[PDB]
Amino acid sequence: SDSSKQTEAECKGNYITYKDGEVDHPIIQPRSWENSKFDFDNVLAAMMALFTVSTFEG
Amino acid sequence: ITEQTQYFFDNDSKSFSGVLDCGNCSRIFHGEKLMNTNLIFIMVESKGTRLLIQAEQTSDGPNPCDMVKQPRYRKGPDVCFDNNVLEDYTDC
Amino acid sequence: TASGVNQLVDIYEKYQDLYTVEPNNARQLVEIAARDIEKLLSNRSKALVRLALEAEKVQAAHQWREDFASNEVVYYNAKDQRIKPVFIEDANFGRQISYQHAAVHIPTDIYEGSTIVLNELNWTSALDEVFKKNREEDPSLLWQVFGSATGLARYYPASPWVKIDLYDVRRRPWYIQGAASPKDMLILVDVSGSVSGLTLKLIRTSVSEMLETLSDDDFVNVASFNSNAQDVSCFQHLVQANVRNKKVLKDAVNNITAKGITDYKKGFSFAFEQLLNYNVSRANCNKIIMLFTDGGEERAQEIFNKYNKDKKVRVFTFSVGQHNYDRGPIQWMACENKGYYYEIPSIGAIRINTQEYLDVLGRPMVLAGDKAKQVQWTNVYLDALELGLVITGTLPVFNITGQFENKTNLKNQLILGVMGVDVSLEDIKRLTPRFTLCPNGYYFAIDPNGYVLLHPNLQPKPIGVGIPTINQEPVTLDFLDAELENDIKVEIRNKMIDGESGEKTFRTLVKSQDERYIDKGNRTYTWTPVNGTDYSLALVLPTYSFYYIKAKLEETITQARYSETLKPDNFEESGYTFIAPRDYCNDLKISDNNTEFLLNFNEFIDRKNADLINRVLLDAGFTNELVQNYWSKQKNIKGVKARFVVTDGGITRVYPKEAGENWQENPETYEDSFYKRSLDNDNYVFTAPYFNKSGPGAYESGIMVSKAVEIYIQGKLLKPAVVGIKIDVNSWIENFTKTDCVILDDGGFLLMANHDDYTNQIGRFFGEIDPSLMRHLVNISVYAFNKSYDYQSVCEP
Ligand SMILES: *[C@@H]1O[C@H](CO)[C@@H](O)[C@H](O)[C@H]1NC(C)=O
Ligand SMILES: *[C@@H]1O[C@H](CO)[C@@H](O)[C@H](O)[C@H]1NC(C)=O
Ligand SMILES: *[C@@H]1O[C@H](CO)[C@@H](O)[C@H](O)[C@H]1NC(C)=O
Ligand SMILES: *[C@@H]1O[C@H](CO)[C@@H](O)[C@H](O)[C@H]1NC(C)=O
Ligand SMILES: *[C@@H]1O[C@H](CO)[C@@H](O)[C@H](O)[C@H]1NC(C)=O
Repeated sequence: SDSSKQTEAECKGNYITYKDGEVDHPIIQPRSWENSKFDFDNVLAAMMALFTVSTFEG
Repeated sequence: ITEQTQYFFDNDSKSFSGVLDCGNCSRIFHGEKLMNTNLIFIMVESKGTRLLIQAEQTSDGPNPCDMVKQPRYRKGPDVCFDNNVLEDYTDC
Repeated sequence: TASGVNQLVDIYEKYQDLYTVEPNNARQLVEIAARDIEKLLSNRSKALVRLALEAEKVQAAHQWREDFASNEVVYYNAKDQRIKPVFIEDANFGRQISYQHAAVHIPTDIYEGSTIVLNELNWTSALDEVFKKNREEDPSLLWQVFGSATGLARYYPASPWVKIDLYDVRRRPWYIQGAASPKDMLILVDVSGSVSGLTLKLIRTSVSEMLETLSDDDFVNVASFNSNAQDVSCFQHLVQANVRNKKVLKDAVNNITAKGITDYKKGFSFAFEQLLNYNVSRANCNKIIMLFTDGGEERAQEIFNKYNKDKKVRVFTFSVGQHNYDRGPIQWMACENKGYYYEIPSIGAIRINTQEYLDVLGRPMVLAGDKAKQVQWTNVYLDALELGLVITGTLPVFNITGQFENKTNLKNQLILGVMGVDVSLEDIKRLTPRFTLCPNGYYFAIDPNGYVLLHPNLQPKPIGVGIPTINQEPVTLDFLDAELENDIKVEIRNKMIDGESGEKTFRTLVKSQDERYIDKGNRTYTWTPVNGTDYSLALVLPTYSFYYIKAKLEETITQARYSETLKPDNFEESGYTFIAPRDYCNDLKISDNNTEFLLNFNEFIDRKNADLINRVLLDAGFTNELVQNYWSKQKNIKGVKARFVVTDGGITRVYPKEAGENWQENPETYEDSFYKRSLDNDNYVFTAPYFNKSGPGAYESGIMVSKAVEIYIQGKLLKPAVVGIKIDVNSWIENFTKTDCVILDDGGFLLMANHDDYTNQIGRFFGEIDPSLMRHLVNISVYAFNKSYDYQSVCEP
């Protein structure tokens, strides 16, 4: 979720996100090591994602 | 940074007189200090401009672009550990 | 006749006994206070040294475990395997304390149980024993903190952390003071066309969050290059990064805009020229340049070979923003020089990156083994645990892994962090007992930079800068900006900084305690340095404050009638009686319920610092004698609305027992404006009440008068007490009428004007009533003025 933690191990606990980019007014949010909506983990998942690409949406 | 002000007696003289020239007009005053007391007695004429406000009001401090020209005296520390030969520059 | 000054003088004189007018030596007193403060700071330094050695030793043997699922580390997280604590509501800190386990404060954005935080917690778990040892070998030690360089903060008295927790130990003033030596920064903000947009916002925010990390003894400036190296500010050289100059630099940075063509050679040439401006009083060490840029393609080899030939400068470089330009030249620039390269993808990474250059800057001092283990005190600053004003001690703890094995090929050149202790200015304010002095005297100390410390006008709130705006910084008042500035006092300030010890006397101006009057007076200064540290304690005695009336008493019967003299039940026949809040051996302070404090005092005296109580009871007895002898007898004179007397100690007595219901003056006589002024001047002083106050006054209170009761006990001028009358306004208006006649005082306050409209608005500063008359009156060599500045004040806009 944070862009400055490039691994699962170092992506945990809360962090700070700023509303509309204003330097002031922080917002505390959790970190989640989530995959993309559509992933190429498996051949089935790859076929699924590449089918979404074939529809020109997402 | 407010800006306070105070007023106080300057001269030891007790009697003061003169004319006021607000505009196209004259006024009469005679100032007398009640001796042995922190008081001044004056007699201005009947009424007939820009207000003095002794009460502190908000403002900005001294123009820092000016005081930097002649900064106040300052004696900083004299250790400043730096410039060591046995240092590993292999971080980057 | 009403107050009876001579009556009080005779009362004092007839009892030649009960006195011992010891002289404030004004030099021995300063020396002993200096020695006591030095001893306190030495205690703190010793605690710091032992803690630092223990931390180094424990870190040396850690073995760097990596499997903490078993043998879990036990600690107490502050923002609450965690511990279940029990809190003792001790009054020393004003919050919850435990004294049996050291809290921890992991900043919000750090993960609780990473493989680095967990190791820090384990290996610091040994620090708890030494924390306890320190706090046990001497109480009254507030905080021991350990700001390890991983975000942690292991402070021993475990209290719940004081809403988004943005605290980050590596940014606090007391950490930077320890982690690195002073600096001479020069931020080369890259305002070229290639940064317009979000990246410019990141650059401005990053520059601001960096200037937030500069102390008051290390200089800075902000250049910017777009084929021409202008300066975003009005300075054109290094400017000490005060709390104020930082404001100008931040505003300049905020009001910047991209344009033009990038040209590193010109920008760096200008920058290196600015660092060779030796005749502007620079701080001669850590010559640093910190380029902010998106990306470049022209490594300015020629300029780095012309200047900086001997690697004198330390070039840091940030490739701020999310872009795709070459980052080769920037990395090479950071590498060739003894620098280091960072990256700021977007907000959130600013806070943890801009503070990292301290790790690099700490390399030389780490490589200097123990020449840097020197306790280095910071400047005053409001606590982070709502405790008050505290100055911190710092003592960096180094990384010794392989020491005495002599591998010397590791990351052994970085500090573990800074471990510091806090000293409450309320704890230096009791090593300088002000009570023996007259209400005009006081102590004060200054940093070598001149910033005050333990000064009466140092109010606990952040120093303001600039006008506010429509919608943590240290409290640094320059000694000249805390008092009236004239030619002579600047000499004294300069002579304190050098450490020269001497004495001076002169006639100067002193601002009244209520900021509405100024008075000429004599102030025999005094200044010595505290050899332990970089401070120069001072002491300002007027000419009449040399001797003080000490009280000795043994009968147990005279003090008896003095003790039941001021009982609240005797007000009707002895007049009202305040008592100032003064710290008896164990009595609880006032909760601004002066009646309840008086009752507590009654109980304590009934049961049984002794001089303070002795002398306050002595004053109570003398004031009772005066009031009963004269004020009681000649009750209710024609023009006397209220008879009041104030002494040292706090015995304020107002005869009617009803005016006391309308006695707005503070019980602590040392803070009562009229008292200090009345002491300073040599005649009756009139203090017009304020106008448009919420409470009553000026018709049901009557204007005030005062006249210090000068004494010749044995040939020495003493001014213990002040007496006055709240003259009823109406009767004295009649007296005035029986003689536009305006009665006026210094400060331009209308005590009267024959015109009936004016006297209704009595007490206003004349000047908003008939301006031109004053404007001309100032012009004829009467009613001069001084326009000083207050750096601690509240504004609505
Ligand atoms: C330190 O504090 C203790 C307890 O108040 C005191 O006795 C001692 O004189 C002080 N000085 C030292 C040892 O630094
Ligand atoms: C670290 O934890 C282990 C296992 O509990 C313990 O034996 C060791 O002494 C600890 N060291 C530190 C740094 O506290
Ligand atoms: C910004 O700086 C420019 C310099 O040309 C000046 O003209 C302008 O008044 C400044 N504006 C602000 C917002 O300070
Ligand atoms: C100290 O440095 C050693 C290597 O020199 C390293 O293993 C250890 O992690 C460091 N200690 C701390 C406090 O991280
Ligand atoms: C105060 O005003 C007096 C009289 O004009 C002047 O002599 C003096 O320098 C002023 N002092 C300050 C601190 O402004």
